[PDB]
Amino acid sequence: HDEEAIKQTLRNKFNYNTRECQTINPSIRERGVSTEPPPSDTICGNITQWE
Amino acid sequence: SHLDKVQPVIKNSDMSVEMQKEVEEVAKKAIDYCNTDKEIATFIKDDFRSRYHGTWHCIVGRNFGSFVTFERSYYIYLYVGQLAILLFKTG
Repeated sequence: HDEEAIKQTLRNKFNYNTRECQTINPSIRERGVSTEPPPSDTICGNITQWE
Repeated sequence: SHLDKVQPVIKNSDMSVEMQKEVEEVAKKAIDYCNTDKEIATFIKDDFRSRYHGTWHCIVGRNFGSFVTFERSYYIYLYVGQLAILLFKTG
């Protein structure tokens, strides 16, 4: 057996185990929100003693 | 000679002198132009709104008491005859 083969032979399924791990990520989303204050109206009031 | 006769006097003024001078001419013009006091209030608000953008509240009466929340340096108080021309811009 060659030294390179022995190095490959040294690694074993029980000897080396590979596991793939990922972190859950929420999908990116784009949303547009517009806010506009309540409508305002002009009011004119005249008060007199008789009224 | 009526303009000389009215002699409008500003008891309390909180505005630039150049702007204040313009208000006196508008106040004198508004009184002659408007047949009634109610018309005078509408005319003053419309002229100021066109001249300066914003929300203007104007109340003119023979006898009244007023406490208001107006933008600083946007409140001018002037009294001509028995009419008080008061404008206070609120943001």
